[PDB]
Amino acid sequence: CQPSLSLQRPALEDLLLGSDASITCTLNGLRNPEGAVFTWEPSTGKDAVQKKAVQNSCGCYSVSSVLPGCAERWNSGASFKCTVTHPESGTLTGTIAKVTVNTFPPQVHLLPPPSEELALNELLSLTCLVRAFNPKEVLVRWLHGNEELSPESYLVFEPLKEPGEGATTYLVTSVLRVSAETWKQGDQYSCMVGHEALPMNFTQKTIDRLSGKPTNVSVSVIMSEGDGICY
Amino acid sequence: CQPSLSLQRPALEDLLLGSDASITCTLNGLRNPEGAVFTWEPSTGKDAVQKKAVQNSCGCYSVSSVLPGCAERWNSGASFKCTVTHPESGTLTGTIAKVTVNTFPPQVHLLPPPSEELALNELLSLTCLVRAFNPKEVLVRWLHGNEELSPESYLVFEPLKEPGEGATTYLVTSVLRVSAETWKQGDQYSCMVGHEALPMNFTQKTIDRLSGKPTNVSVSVIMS
Amino acid sequence: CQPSLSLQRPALEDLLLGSDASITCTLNGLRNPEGAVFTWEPSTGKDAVQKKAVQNSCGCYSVSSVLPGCAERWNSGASFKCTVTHPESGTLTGTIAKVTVNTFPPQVHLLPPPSEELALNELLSLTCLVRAFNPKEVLVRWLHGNEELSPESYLVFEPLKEPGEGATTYLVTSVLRVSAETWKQGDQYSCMVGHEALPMNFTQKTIDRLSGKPTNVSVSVIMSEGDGICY
Amino acid sequence: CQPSLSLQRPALEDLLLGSDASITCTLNGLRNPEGAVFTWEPSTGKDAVQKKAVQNSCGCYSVSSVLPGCAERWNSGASFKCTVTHPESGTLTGTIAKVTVNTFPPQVHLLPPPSEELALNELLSLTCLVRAFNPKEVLVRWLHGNEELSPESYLVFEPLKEPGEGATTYLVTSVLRVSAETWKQGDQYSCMVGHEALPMNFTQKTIDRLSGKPTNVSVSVIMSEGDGICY
Amino acid sequence: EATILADNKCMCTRVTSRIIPSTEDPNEDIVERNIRIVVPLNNRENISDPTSPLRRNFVYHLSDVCKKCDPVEVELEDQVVTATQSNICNEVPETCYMYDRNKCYTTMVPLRYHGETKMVQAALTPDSCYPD
Amino acid sequence: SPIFGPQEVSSIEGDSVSITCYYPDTSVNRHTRKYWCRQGASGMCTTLISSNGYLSKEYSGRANLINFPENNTFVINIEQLTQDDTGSYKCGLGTSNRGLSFDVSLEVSQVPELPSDTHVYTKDIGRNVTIECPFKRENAPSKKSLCKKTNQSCELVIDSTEKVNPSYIGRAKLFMKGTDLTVFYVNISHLTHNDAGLYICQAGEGPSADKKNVDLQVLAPEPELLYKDLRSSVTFECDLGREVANEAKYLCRMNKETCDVIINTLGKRDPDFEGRILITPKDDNGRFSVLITGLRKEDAGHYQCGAHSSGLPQEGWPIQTWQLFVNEESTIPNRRSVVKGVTGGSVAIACPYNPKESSSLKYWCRWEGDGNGHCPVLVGTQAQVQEEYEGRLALFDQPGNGTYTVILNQLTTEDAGFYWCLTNGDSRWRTTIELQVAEATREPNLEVTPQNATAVLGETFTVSCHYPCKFYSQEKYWCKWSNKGCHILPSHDEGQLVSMTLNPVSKEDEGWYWCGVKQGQTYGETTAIYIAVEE
Ligand SMILES: *[C@@H]1O[C@H](CO)[C@@H](O[C@@H]2O[C@H](CO)[C@@H](O[C@@H]3O[C@H](CO[C@H]4O[C@H](CO)[C@@H](O)[C@H](O[C@H]5O[C@H](CO)[C@@H](O)[C@H](O)[C@@H]5O)[C@@H]4O)[C@@H](O)[C@H](O)[C@@H]3O)[C@H](O)[C@H]2NC(C)=O)[C@H](O)[C@H]1NC(C)=O
Ligand SMILES: *[C@@H]1O[C@H](CO)[C@@H](O[C@@H]2O[C@H](CO)[C@@H](O[C@@H]3O[C@H](CO)[C@@H](O)[C@H](O)[C@@H]3O)[C@H](O)[C@H]2NC(C)=O)[C@H](O)[C@H]1NC(C)=O
Ligand SMILES: *[C@@H]1O[C@H](CO)[C@@H](O[C@@H]2O[C@H](CO)[C@@H](O)[C@H](O)[C@H]2NC(C)=O)[C@H](O)[C@H]1NC(C)=O
Ligand SMILES: *[C@@H]1O[C@H](CO)[C@@H](O[C@@H]2O[C@H](CO)[C@@H](O)[C@H](O)[C@H]2NC(C)=O)[C@H](O)[C@H]1NC(C)=O
Ligand SMILES: *[C@@H]1O[C@H](CO)[C@@H](O)[C@H](O)[C@H]1NC(C)=O
Ligand SMILES: *[C@@H]1O[C@H](CO)[C@@H](O)[C@H](O)[C@H]1NC(C)=O
Ligand SMILES: *[C@@H]1O[C@H](CO)[C@@H](O)[C@H](O)[C@H]1NC(C)=O
Ligand SMILES: *[C@@H]1O[C@H](CO)[C@@H](O)[C@H](O)[C@H]1NC(C)=O
Repeated sequence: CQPSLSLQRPALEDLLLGSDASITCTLNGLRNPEGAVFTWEPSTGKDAVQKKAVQNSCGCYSVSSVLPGCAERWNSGASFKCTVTHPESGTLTGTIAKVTVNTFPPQVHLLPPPSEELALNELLSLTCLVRAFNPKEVLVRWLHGNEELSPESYLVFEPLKEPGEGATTYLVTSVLRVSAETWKQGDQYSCMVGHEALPMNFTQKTIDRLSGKPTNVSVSVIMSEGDGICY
Repeated sequence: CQPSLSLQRPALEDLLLGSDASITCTLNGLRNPEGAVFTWEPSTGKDAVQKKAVQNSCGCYSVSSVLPGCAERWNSGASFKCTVTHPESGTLTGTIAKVTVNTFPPQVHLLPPPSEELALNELLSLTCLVRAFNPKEVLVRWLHGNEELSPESYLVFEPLKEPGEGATTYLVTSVLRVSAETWKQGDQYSCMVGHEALPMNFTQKTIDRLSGKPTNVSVSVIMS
Repeated sequence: CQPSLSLQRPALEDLLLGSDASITCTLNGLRNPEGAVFTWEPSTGKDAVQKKAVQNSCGCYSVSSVLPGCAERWNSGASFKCTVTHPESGTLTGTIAKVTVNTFPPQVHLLPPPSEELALNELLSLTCLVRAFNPKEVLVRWLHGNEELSPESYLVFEPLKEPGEGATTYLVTSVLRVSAETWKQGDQYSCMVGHEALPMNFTQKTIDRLSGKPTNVSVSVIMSEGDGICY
Repeated sequence: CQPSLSLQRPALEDLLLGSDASITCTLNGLRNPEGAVFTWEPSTGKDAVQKKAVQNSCGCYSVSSVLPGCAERWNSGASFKCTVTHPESGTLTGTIAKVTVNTFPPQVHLLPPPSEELALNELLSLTCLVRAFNPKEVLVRWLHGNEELSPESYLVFEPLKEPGEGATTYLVTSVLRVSAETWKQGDQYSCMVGHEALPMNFTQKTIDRLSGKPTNVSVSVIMSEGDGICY
Repeated sequence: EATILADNKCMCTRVTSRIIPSTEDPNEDIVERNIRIVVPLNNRENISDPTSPLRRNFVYHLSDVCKKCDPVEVELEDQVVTATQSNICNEVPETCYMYDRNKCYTTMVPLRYHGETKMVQAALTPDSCYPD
Repeated sequence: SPIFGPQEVSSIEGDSVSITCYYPDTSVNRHTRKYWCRQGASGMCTTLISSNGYLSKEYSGRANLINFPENNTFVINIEQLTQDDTGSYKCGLGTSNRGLSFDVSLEVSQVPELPSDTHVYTKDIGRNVTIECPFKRENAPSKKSLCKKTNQSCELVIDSTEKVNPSYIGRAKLFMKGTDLTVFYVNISHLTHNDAGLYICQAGEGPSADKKNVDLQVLAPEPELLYKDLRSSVTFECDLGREVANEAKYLCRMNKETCDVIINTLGKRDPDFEGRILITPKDDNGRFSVLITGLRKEDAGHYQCGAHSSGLPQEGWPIQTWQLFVNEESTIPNRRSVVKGVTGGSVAIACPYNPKESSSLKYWCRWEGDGNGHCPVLVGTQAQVQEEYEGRLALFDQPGNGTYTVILNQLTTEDAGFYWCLTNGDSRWRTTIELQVAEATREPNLEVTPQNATAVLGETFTVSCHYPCKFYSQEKYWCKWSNKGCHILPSHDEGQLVSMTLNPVSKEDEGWYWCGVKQGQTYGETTAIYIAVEE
């Protein structure tokens, strides 16, 4: 219940899919009532809409302070410093610093369903393996070729650090259930990954019944005018 | 801090090479020190050993206890009742029992590595997709073709409910980074899943260079 | 002879290689002395020059009057005219303007020398087939490895209308004799064509021995199962 | 209109088809309408024939007379010295014969179509490059394998003197449009050429699709697990 | 060594040639031609639009390979005019079987955000499409 | 192929290494995936390090990968090396299945022995060393020799009694110091790879306890890598000591065997580089900065710089080697490389540079050639114009845009040659232009009407420049020439002349006025004319 200030990193979905990098300077762990004041260094005119104090079941309060319109600061890596004052916790500072020392882009791998689920013809399980990315926070969604699927239709697990000798990376796996009818009926299902280190922030992968060399491939090649004139 | 009794079921590690299991009781939300007694009903030659009590971030204590030697009893669906008495809340009691009313065994599905990682010659991500089971608690252990890999070596995620309707069927996943050299040499990398619903409490799946080989691809070259 | 008016559009070499559009207005068919007057509608300050009169057969005079309206003016599509007043009779008038209705660009086809001459070491005949273009006038030039040869070595033929049906087009086949030795040393002999429809008004085709017809060919097809990058 | 003598050479068509001769002695630039007389070296059998006269644009007139001579006197080089006489004009005498001092046979060269048109599958172009011949006159025709093709389906550019040194070598070109469909079936299209310095008075060459195709058209397919691509 | 005549990334194809002394006649020289084609197996009929089905046709014309659409300056002892090197370089984008690393191919994908839709673009080539 | 790096590297047991690998300048190759794989007997290149976050267990904590987009390269550091690390390695981008990569034959040695317990000397070639050989004080007034150990027998090579070896006459000498040292100091002014081996020094003719062996090894300098782009320039910096400053340097190229000389300080020059090569002045430190332009494939190879009285590669003298690799995938736009001008007309050459270093100094000289590789600046951002011109030459610094233009009117046959595009910038984009002159072929497209202009003070004067339709759609300008450049003059235009009126007239208005054109940003044909005023 002791004082504890922490700068919450803005939500990735609130940073890539949108354009408001709402930073929060949470002052959690207060046995006493509220009555504090917040202050920021990069005062760009946007007043910090201060939020109320929530009293968790444990019996302590937690205040918050929002900062809108700080997307340019995050993209540029400008550090964010928050200062809060309170009788029980006078001096308290928090620092934000975008990770730009050992960041890596995620590697997406949309795997096809197994061999048994195909024989059942009931439901298929598609997996989107996102690998290699130092920033833990990552965004993952699915689409029915061009229609986005609701989050309640698929699952997204929590990132976990990848073991082994080397740099620090994370890994996630999202599962999507699909009907065999739409699978055989040539319906493209894609996996969209949103990340900061990526170029344009997004990367897409698609798959269908023709996952790629599925033991049945009818290839053709026609090299016409092979002996013609090559200007 | 309001005292509340929370009963915990033994973990899946009891059916392992281990011998016995262990039921656990806990009283969270106490401001007074220890001194109570964790009495049980099925105390048949089982010592109700107690444990140290910890505190919360605001002073709420947490008592605990254990009951060793209840593996066969719980396996037979035997019911257990916990009983404790402390001043801050009088007497608190609870009951538990192995859940087997809606049991479903998992369905392992080993997926092959993607063709993209093959061009890198680095590690290959092998996935072991589990699905279809009510008890979210599941055991996952990889094998290097009859060799037990360390837990820190491979990776395992947490169970999550399925996005369907009809019943509660959780699912889990696990990724293993295999050296491309060993993968090409021909070494089986099996996936062992543990669950009380399965016969022998264990199911195994294997996968390495076994798949519809793409040797039937037809190429038609025409140099008109 | 009976007098008559004729408006001669500017040449091509004087329009593409040069940007003056000296549009001419000739008053031919006169069997009497000169002494006429020429007037133009687009009086852009450039005084129209009334050139002298020549004498054709059977003592038929012929007067001419040019107007350097520059290529830009004639290019914009402005309609020019020529009102002339002659002494032998009353007056006469004509009109002229650029055409861009059924205008098509040429389809150059630089054919290689025939095998009948390759067996020897004498000269090799290079043909530059120009096809499909409505504007009759066409320019044809050659280059021996960035060096323009004198026109006294080419063999350009007058355009002739195609025998097919539909649109109106013309064809020409410029020929150039090249030493077989130079053809073996690896020297280029390109063919350039100038036309109005052509964007940039110039097209080129260059052919050394290797672009021609080879003998022992070796094809190598590859089946890449990874990414679709050519590198 | 200045009266002047003129002798016309018989077209090579009749000479290379089964006709003795047919020289025409004309007196152009004639003034006043009135008959004339034409004498010459007595040929074998036929005498003289006076053809009808016409006028010109500005009023000039022209009287003509034909002499169905002999082909033997042509091959030998004998001359059909003409002589015109009529009032208002003097007695003009001219002489013409076969150029039997420097004659070269036409070096025909049949080229294939380009690789571009061969791929569009619409209409191909075939050129009959003819060169090496002192008399610019020449008879050109095409064949549909064996049938006589019409001149309304192809072009025949006017001959032109080559830029060589020494002899007066000429050159001609003839473009023929062919459908790619006939090409796919393996048809033929030859180029008939008739000249004076040609035994049998004819020479042709065909265009069966092979026309010396390249030898050893190799090919290889690579579909190994390891691409091993080079750069 | 061997001489290059065309290396088109759009429709990956490498057409090279060389002059080798004829083994049967040192005076004569043979003109050999080498071609390298890379037929993929995971690309689609359209590489910019992923809804199109897999491409198993692969038509390869030699006229489309050695195209050289890029212009070139010409000197005729007076002006340095510009000129094109092909008659089939028209401009709807043409079909490109394989990707070109230098180029950046993207696709439009709609997404939702707090009850609103947005047209975010995605990159198909992680290495490419970087702001630099 | 375009990837370049050390083809062969040699380290030692328990030592660190820092391998560098270049690649073309593109956003892809800078942000793509770097990798360092080892090639085995099966052909598959086993990956070991990558810029994505992979690190093999064998190199765990020993190596590390870094990507330098500014350098446009990527370095590979390694530590705790051993003998098992020997093998055929690679260094490229993307994946090993492609070709973008450069093979490496790293052969890590092991420390064999230190049999001679006192003094090892393993230095470079053509350098100077100080051979130390202590002994016993009792043996000072006696023998002071040094022999060469061999598998056959020992041979006296150096001695204080002038009993030396023929191969060391002049190339070495013994030096006896004072200060009561009791140690031998022998110099070897000239070293060669053959001089390596073992030597034995000893004092006293009798059996002394100072028969001390020596391990001499003559090495070659590590060839400095130079990854340059095609049609670019290069600066060979040959900085040696003051000992060879007063000597004649040179620059040769290693062929299949010996080194083919290309240029020296004696005026010699290879016809292949005639016009695209020179030598900078010699500073007090004897540093040379040879410059070359118009790089081509034939320029790639191993370059060597030395020094000798003859200015030619003689074995046994200082050496400085380089390894130049020309990248065919260059970013420099294909320039014409030749400019065919006509006497009396004018020329407009475009000198390029990196748009980021626009705030620098730019110059323009004429390649003398035969004398000694010169480059006398004729005009620059700060330099004025000489007296031989007094016009017919000026600069036009385009605000940014990458390049700047140079004008040269009143052309004549004496102006033909080679002109370079210098600038005080490390971009090294020095382009060489070959100026070809021809006789008066045709008339100029621009001709002023009043030739002998004789204006009057305080009286309006007018001058009109002809304006053919050839440049109807181009911009025009009149500018007064100065020793530093040409100042534009807002004149009057006509739809076909370019008028210029001076309502007032001052004696300062005299000088050389220019009539030129402009195609958006670049320039074209121009003409000059002198204007004088009467009284
Ligand atoms: C582009 O590539 C070049 C070549 O690799 C890079 O140059 C070196 O880069 C490394 C890694 O970034 C730097 O390492 C740092 O060096 C800091 C101090 O710099 C010293 O580096 C050398 C380390 O051994 C040292 O020898 C060197 O001494 C030289 O300069 C002195 C004057 O500065 C001079 O007195 C000496 O006689 C000698 O000539 C430098 O003092 C160090 O503090 C860091 O901890 C880190 O080790 C090198 O410094 C760079 N310079 C070198 C090796 O000379 C370059 O950085 C690359 N580009 C960019 C943007 O980094
Ligand atoms: C290694 O040491 C030798 C010895 O000093 C260096 O060469 C020596 O250079 C000096 C230069 O001062 C020469 O002596 C001078 O010669 C000039 C004539 O040019 C004379 O006028 C001076 O009075 C003075 O005597 C000396 O002869 C010369 N010796 C040899 C053997 O070349 C050499 O440069 C050194 N090398 C390195 C890499 O340091
Ligand atoms: C392949 O797909 C691409 C991307 O959709 C197509 O390019 C787009 O075409 C549509 C419809 O014509 C336009 O509205 C877009 O502006 C285009 N996007 C671009 C050019 O980036 C392309 O047309 C498709 N290929 C073919 C042959 O149709
Ligand atoms: C042997 O070599 C050393 C090292 O080169 C020489 O030392 C030089 O001495 C001169 C005169 O004192 C100095 O000017 C130089 O600067 C010294 N060398 C260096 C590298 O600084 C020495 O002179 C040579 N001769 C002897 C007899 O020792
Ligand atoms: C990626 O997200 C950042 C977050 O602010 C944004 O600035 C940037 O514009 C996004 N990328 C693109 C291509 O818009
Ligand atoms: C080609 O010339 C015509 C006639 O002057 C002009 O209309 C056209 O714009 C020119 N093409 C260009 C400038 O690309
Ligand atoms: C080249 O072609 C000739 C023609 O038949 C053949 O005999 C020879 O073997 C071929 N050589 C190669 C190397 O292809
Ligand atoms: C090339 O073709 C000739 C034709 O006779 C044949 O003899 C020879 O074996 C062929 N060589 C190859 C390598 O195909």
